[PDB]
Amino acid sequence: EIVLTQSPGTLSLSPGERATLSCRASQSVSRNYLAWYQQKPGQVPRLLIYGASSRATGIPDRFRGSGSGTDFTLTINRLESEDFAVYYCQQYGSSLFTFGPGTKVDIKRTVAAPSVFIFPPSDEQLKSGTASVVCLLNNFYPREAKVQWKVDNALQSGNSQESVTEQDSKDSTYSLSSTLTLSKADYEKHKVYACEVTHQGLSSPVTKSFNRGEC
Amino acid sequence: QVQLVESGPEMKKPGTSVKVSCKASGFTFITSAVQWVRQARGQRLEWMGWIAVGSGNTNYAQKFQDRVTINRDMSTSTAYMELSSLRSEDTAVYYCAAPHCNRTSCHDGFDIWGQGTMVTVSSASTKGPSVFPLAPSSKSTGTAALGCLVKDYFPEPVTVSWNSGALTSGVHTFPAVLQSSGLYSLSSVVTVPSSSLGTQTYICNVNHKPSNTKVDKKVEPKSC
Amino acid sequence: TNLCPFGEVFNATRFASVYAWNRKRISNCVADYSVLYNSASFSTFKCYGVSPTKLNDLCFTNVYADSFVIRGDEVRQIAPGQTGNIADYNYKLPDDFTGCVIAWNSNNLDSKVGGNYNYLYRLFRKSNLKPFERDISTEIYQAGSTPCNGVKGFNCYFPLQSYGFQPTYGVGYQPYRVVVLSFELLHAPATVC
Ligand SMILES: *[C@@H]1O[C@H](CO[C@@H]2O[C@@H](C)[C@@H](O)[C@@H](O)[C@@H]2O)[C@@H](O[C@@H]2O[C@H](CO)[C@@H](O[C@@H]3O[C@H](CO[C@H]4O[C@H](CO)[C@@H](O)[C@H](O)[C@@H]4O)[C@@H](O)[C@H](O[C@H]4O[C@H](CO)[C@@H](O)[C@H](O)[C@@H]4O)[C@@H]3O)[C@H](O)[C@H]2NC(C)=O)[C@H](O)[C@H]1NC(C)=O
Ligand SMILES: *[C@@H]1O[C@H](CO[C@@H]2O[C@@H](C)[C@@H](O)[C@@H](O)[C@@H]2O)[C@@H](O[C@@H]2O[C@H](CO)[C@@H](O)[C@H](O[C@@H]3O[C@H](CO[C@H]4O[C@H](CO)[C@@H](O)[C@H](O)[C@@H]4O)[C@@H](O)[C@H](O)[C@@H]3O)[C@H]2NC(C)=O)[C@H](O)[C@H]1NC(C)=O
Repeated sequence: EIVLTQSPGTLSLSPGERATLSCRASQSVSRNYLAWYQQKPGQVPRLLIYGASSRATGIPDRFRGSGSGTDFTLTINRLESEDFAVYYCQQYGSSLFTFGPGTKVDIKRTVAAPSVFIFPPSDEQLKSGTASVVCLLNNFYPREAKVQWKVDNALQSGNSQESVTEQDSKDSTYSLSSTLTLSKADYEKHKVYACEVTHQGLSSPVTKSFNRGEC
Repeated sequence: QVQLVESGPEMKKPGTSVKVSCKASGFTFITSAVQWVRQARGQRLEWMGWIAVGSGNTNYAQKFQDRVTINRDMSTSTAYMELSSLRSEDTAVYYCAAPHCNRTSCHDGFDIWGQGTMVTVSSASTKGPSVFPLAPSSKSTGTAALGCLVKDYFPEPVTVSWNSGALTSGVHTFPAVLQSSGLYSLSSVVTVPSSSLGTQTYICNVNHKPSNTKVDKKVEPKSC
Repeated sequence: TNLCPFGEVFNATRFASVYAWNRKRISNCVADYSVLYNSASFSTFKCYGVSPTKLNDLCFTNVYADSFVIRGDEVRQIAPGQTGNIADYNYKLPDDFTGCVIAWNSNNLDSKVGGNYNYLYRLFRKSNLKPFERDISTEIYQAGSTPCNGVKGFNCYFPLQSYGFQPTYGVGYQPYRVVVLSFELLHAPATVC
């Protein structure tokens, strides 16, 4: 199988700048058959560039493609507001086709640290035998963030899931929601519950904690 | 009108099969080729396989060689993808793509795409959500945070509003996550000024149409 | 004084694929067309330019017998002024065709349980064939703008495809043996009466 990789993972640029995306194939393309696609959230892919350097029908002239063997480039001369989405490349010349991991192009913004909150499980849910502790990271940039639960000063892994919103249309920030889920028995066996947040806008990891039974 | 239309939403129990349609229009079906791409909720594009319409020859990725079979019926100008032995990991949106061609020549790429087919695999039955309040911390001086926990429901989706639409600013509703129990869990929060905690009430409006569930829940500051 | 070898054609144990259709020239023989129209074992029998009955009282300089196998749905394409994958890319009759088209169901002969992949048809071709033209090239068909120079891939497929006749297909997908008789009248001494 031909492995396809793109860089960067997220491209932070301001509307008007020139964007430059990369696509790398593990081996030479079978027949210069490299396609570029654009996908806005909740939409169907839209073909932008087919066959290395050939613009599809209806695509503005600001989209361009280049490359030949293993290193290919998608270039947007002047980034418009409608262009901020995810971009995938695909080689399709050698029997089996493969996609890249994608490259998200978002609006550039100044570094903003997240507002961190922690929520103990409600007494109504503890009645259900299940406990869910929530850790909110509110309005931050960029999207890269790390959340680490710690129960009684011990790094917790498992029984934890995250969720990130889209870039807000007003402050261009993201928000994350990490939920720790234990049984009522496991929850009542400990006292200190905390989530440690690491972000670029924080000079040191910020920790928000609470004590169980001590409201 | 070069079009490519797929099946409707599918919801199959785990272990069964699903056959997604993909009908063509506007171009000569005989000479192009149809590829199948799936995309999990919020994930990347995943190439499954492709079929040449004229010859019927197929090629499948390693991951899907065991359970996927792509066929076509040129009398109805429709290509089909069948995925047997379904499981929760298969839950995604399935697309079909093809180049626009005439009697002799083709486009050099897949420029025609289908609208998408949502396939959902889960053993759990329909269930209304339990709504739990996320009370604001007492360590708030200028702005605090509060929300609701929409937990253990099936299937998607749910809609959530605050004060029945009067509150919209600073509201964030996160996309749900599928627990290992087969049920979805969602949390919606809102950041308000710390001063308004004692003189403003906050009620989340959770509505789940598949179960006809209308749960409103009041979020109150933590009180000892 | 000797009859024409119409048995070697209609009764051939093996028929050719439609893309490589067989053609036998018939001359210097007494043609007895009587039994052919009387034959009820023929499913299709359409003549163009001559009457089926009023035919034994005719002399021609040459008579060509073409034979191949196609789908049942494709028999309607063996006629003047028809379009389709067979009429455009395999066997084409002229608009001024003078002859007869004969066909019968051969599902009991040319179909195998696992699929008889011996009968082939040209699927892709850049232009339509001329009348009575024959194309047996296996050159890889370039569908897209970029070539391939011999690469069975996307927009570059093998121009020939198999029918894969199985006995359980519908009548439209079953094999039908076809025999096309062309009646040629040149400014040369006539040989087929
Ligand atoms: C089937 O599709 C064929 C492919 O066409 C493209 O692909 C499909 C999938 C669609 O997207 C379609 O919209 C695309 O166009 C199509 O073949 C094309 O047919 C046209 C018209 O016959 C050809 O254009 C004509 O070309 C001549 C000269 O071309 C020379 O140069 C090119 C390189 O530039 C060489 O590749 C050629 O071999 C030749 O050497 C032009 O002179 C002519 O007119 C031009 O000038 C007039 C004014 O007189 C203008 O009005 C025109 O806009 C032109 O500027 C045509 O442009 C085209 O070359 C040909 N392409 C290919 C790849 O074969 C075919 O017609 C379609 N058939 C049916 C039945 O649909
Ligand atoms: C294509 O070949 C078929 C079959 O050829 C024969 O059958 C196969 C199974 C082998 O045995 C092979 O060696 C044979 O040649 C042809 O079909 C038969 O063709 C003959 C001659 O054209 C015809 O007579 C048959 O019709 C049958 O006739 C008998 C008797 O009819 C005459 O013959 C006897 C002497 O044998 C006379 O005594 C009699 O008076 C008649 O003059 C009938 O009893 C019977 O019911 C049937 O009508 C044909 N049989 C069949 C089944 O079609 C076919 O013509 C060939 N076609 C071409 C274009 O060449």
